[PDB]
Amino acid sequence: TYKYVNLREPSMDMKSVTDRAAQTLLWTELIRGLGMTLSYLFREPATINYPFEKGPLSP
Amino acid sequence: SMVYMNIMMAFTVSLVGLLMYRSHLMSSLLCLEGMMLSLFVMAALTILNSHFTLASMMPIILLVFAACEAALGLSLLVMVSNTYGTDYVQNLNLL
Amino acid sequence: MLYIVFILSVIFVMGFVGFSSKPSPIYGGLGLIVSGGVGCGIVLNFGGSFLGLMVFLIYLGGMMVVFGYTTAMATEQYPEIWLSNKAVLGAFVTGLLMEFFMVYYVLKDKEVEVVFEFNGLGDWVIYDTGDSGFFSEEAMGIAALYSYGTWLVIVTGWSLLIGVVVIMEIT
Amino acid sequence: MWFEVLPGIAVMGVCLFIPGMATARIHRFSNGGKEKRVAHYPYQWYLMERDRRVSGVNRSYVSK
Amino acid sequence: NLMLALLTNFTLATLLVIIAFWLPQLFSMKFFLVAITFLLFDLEIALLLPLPWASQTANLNTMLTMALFLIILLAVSLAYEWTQKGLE
Amino acid sequence: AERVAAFLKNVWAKEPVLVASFAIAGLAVILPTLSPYTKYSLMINXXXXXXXXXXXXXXXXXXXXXXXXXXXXXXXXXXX
Amino acid sequence: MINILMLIIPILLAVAFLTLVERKVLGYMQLRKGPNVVGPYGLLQPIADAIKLFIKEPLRPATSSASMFILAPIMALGLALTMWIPLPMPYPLINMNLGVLFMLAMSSLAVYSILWSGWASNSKYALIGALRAVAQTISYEVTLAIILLSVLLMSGSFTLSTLITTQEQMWLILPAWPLAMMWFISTLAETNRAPFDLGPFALFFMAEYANIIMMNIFTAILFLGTSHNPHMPELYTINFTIKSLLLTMSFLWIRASYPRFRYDQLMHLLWKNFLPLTLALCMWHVSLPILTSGIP
Amino acid sequence: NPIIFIIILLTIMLGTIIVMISSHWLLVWIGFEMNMLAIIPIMMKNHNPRATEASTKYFLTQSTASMLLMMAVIINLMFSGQWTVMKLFNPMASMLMTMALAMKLGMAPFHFWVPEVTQGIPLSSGLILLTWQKLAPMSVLYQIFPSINLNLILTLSVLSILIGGWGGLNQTQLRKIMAYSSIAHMGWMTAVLPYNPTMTLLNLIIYIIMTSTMFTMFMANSTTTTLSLSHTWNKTPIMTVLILATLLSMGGLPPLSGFMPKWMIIQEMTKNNSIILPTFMAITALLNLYFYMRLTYSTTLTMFPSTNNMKMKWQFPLMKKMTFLPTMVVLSTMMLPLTPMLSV
Repeated sequence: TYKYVNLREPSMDMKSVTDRAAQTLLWTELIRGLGMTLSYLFREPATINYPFEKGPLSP
Repeated sequence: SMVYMNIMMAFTVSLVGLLMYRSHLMSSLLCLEGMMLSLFVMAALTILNSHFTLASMMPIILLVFAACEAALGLSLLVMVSNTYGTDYVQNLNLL
Repeated sequence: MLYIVFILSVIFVMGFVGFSSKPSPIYGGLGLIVSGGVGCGIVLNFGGSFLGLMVFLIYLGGMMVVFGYTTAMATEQYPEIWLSNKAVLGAFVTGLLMEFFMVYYVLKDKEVEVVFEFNGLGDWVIYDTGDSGFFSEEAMGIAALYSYGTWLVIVTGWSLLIGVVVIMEIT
Repeated sequence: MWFEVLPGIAVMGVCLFIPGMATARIHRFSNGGKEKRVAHYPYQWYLMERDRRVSGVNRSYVSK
Repeated sequence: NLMLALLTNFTLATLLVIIAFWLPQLFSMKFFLVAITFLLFDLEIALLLPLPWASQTANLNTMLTMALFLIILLAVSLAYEWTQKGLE
Repeated sequence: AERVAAFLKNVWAKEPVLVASFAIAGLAVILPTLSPYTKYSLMINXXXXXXXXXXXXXXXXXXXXXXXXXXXXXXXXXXX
Repeated sequence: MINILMLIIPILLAVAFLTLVERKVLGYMQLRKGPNVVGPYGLLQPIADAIKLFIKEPLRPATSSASMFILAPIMALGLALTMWIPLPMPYPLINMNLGVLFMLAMSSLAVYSILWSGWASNSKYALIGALRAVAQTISYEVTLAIILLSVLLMSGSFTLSTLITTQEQMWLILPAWPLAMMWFISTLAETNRAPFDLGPFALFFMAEYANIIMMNIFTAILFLGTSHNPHMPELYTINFTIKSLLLTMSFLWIRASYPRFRYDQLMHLLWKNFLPLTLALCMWHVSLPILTSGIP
Repeated sequence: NPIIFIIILLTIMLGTIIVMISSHWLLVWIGFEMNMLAIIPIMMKNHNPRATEASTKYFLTQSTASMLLMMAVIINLMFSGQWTVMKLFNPMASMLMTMALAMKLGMAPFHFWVPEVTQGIPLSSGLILLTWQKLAPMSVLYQIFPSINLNLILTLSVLSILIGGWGGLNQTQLRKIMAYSSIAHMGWMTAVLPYNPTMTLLNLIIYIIMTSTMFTMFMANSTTTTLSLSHTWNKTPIMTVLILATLLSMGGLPPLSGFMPKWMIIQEMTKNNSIILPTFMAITALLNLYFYMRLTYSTTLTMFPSTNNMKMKWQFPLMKKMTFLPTMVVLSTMMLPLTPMLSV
């Protein structure tokens, strides 16, 4: 069916090169990766304590 | 005078340590560090008690060169363990 | 209580005995931490804020740490007790008795010496320094400067260029 | 939620709160005026020595 | 006191070891090149250490050319580390 | 250009952090020579005394007065 | 002199009560519940770990070479606790003649703690991995000295008390923008287990987590400050703790969010890439007090 | 070893300049260490099991030696105070100073490393450097020749020609013969230092040129007496005439340049009323000649080293000054009578 995993050179000239260099010079995407866990911290966890609460089952 | 009497005695112990060898080769380079350590105390006190200001930089330069011999001579120690099994003063071929 | 530097000088020699004697590079290596750390106090007591801490940074936290690698790189032989070995205990006991016999002669002031110089007491005269300087004080208070000694900076930089180039060429 | 996390932070707002306050509040009992003098260099060290000489006997830092 | 402050930490550290000890009853030479370069760089750091505490009384124009000079050669030593360092 | 334009975008693409190692360190040598501000900083460094000033005996001297505030010598008052 | 005990006992509690923070804050990152059964919110668990490991847990040494193995935790805990002494705080205990030189010295000697542990085991199997752990700490200490000097050359001498006074209106994060990014990464090398990871074994936990708080505080002196206020010690004590706690969250952020960088490519991030960057900024920080008047 | 090998060789050249132009006692310590870090790589070069043993023996006997010098430098702070390389002042400091210099030049009790280090070099270019390195600590001795006690300097000169005059007799290794030829000539070096400072530096001018010509004649590979034997008949025959001429000048013989230093060494010593010491110098000088005499029998006699393998192609070595300097090494007797004054 074909889907292709390779990007085949995202940077070409001037504008497309600098932003691909900016993420490697400092971080940016690591700070963006930091934000993924940041919002994940605030949302309520699905946890069941066994001696009081019980997990889902079936007939 | 009084403080110098002990570190001069400490210098002679480190001097004999260089001249003494029993099987191991690593002790000599350890004694080279100790010899430069004993010289560092002797140099500092003479400039600190009898003020110089300009000459107080000289033991700092001496501190740098102490490590130069204790690295470039220390690098040769590893080369013995590449040719032979382990470092030994007993293991020598030259006549 | 009376002496400050004189007590530390005895511990300085005490750590140095395991160098004339041969207690293996493991226990012999441990001596430089004991003699070095106490050896800073001998330097620090008369002054020198920068120069006193340079022993901790280079001699203790650089020199012997590289020596920690080489003990594992060459001659490890699994660390052994330094008491069971022949002549090692004999060199250790004779090493301390050369200095500890002089310690007994410190009492009643004057002590016998191989050198021509006399020791006497020197407790208050041990420092032998007045106040003198106040603002930007001490000769070791401004210990190092790039000015005046311009030639020394070039050769030190040159010698440290040699070390990196040479050691890479040997291996 | 945060109501579980915050007691873990509040206990750190007590244990780490100690070294800051214990070093500061001790100057009331030890010194007269809640202050400890810094040595730095012999200029400030000599001023500490002459203050004890200027009718203080045992005290190092004392007013008048 | 500095001597009283240092010894209190070590004596309490030794006591924690005895608690666990007394109470209960029933190869590769490529690492070496990294270690050596640590020592040789730190000595250049040792020469470059005085900078914030030294530059107060001395002339700036005489120092500026000499202060940068040590850092330049510290980069030249790293430039020799680019011409085949190894697999490390 | 054969080296100016060609060896610029390739350096930004392959090993991009090496651009900063030459540009920042390079300008650190150029700036203290050309910019007219370095001369001011040298004057204040020499004007601030480390030790007590020495007194000279007065025998036909110009621009030297008493310790009180008067128009004598240099005395730095550069920028407030 | 009673204040020394008021800087060991609450500090040992801070390393103990980290066990709550190190898996509850880390827990909500991973959507799991941390401590809950033991205490009201798990406050009884940190002290319960001490009773488990110290008293009842026995020893089984590999060889026990006379002095070693029972000397390495003394060097581990001793050097970690002595680092608290030169700290400026609102007021420091026995202020040194030069501050940061004592800070870099006791951290460089803290390399021995992982060195003597490698010599404790008789086997060759452990020492190769032990020397690799030394390489993680020894290499980053080269740059740690450089980035320190660039902050110092901007303003102030080596004394830690002068570093608070220079930050009166604005933080040092803004003038040292790329240098502040370095201290987030370089501190994690000292056995934090976030970019790279390797009875008496329990004592190493009490020493390694102690250095984590130590690097959090030391970053909050070199880069943070906000206000001084000598007349009011109340305002400084509360404001300093919040700033240090926010950096403690970022230390546990890297541990959960990001995988290990490999040992070989740890020497490609540093040395190959970081050392040319740090020295170029060091070259820049030499020129700064000369270009514009900035001398303490 | 590409371009940077010249830079490594340049730091030895620059290292001696630091020793030459100096006023500070710690500056010469830097100057000695400039040589320490720069000779070892050329001592290794190809990396051999014999080269590893030689370089470690070269390091340990010389680094500890310079460390004794630093003690005498620090005694110059305890006593006399000033950091100047003019006088040694203290007799206590001179005892550790002269012995540190003896570890590099005196040789009489410190020769032990020389025959093993000189043999251990895999290349002919490394042989020149050890004969050139001896120039560096001679500059130190020329500065502090007064105050130092002559009783324990002249013993380092008398005993050195004795051990040098016996230590080459049981040696067939060509590098080893030249190693003991150093110690034999070093006795003449540590004899003019108490008696008139001039001509001591001219002794170096004669020696260094004579030794540099010697090893450059061994650019056609030879390591033993039997390997230098096959040179007259199989290899170039006219080349061995220059080897003969240089070896004859190495010993004390009048129509050659090598006798011209031996002139003033005795001449200045006899002026200081000493006759019993220069007599002992002349008799021990005969023992030096014997090594060169046996080595000239590889050039004069037949000795039968023909071999099956023969060379037809022309030899092209380095030869920096292997044509201009042997002419000065063969004949300079009439050329240099008043030249003693020109050097110093």
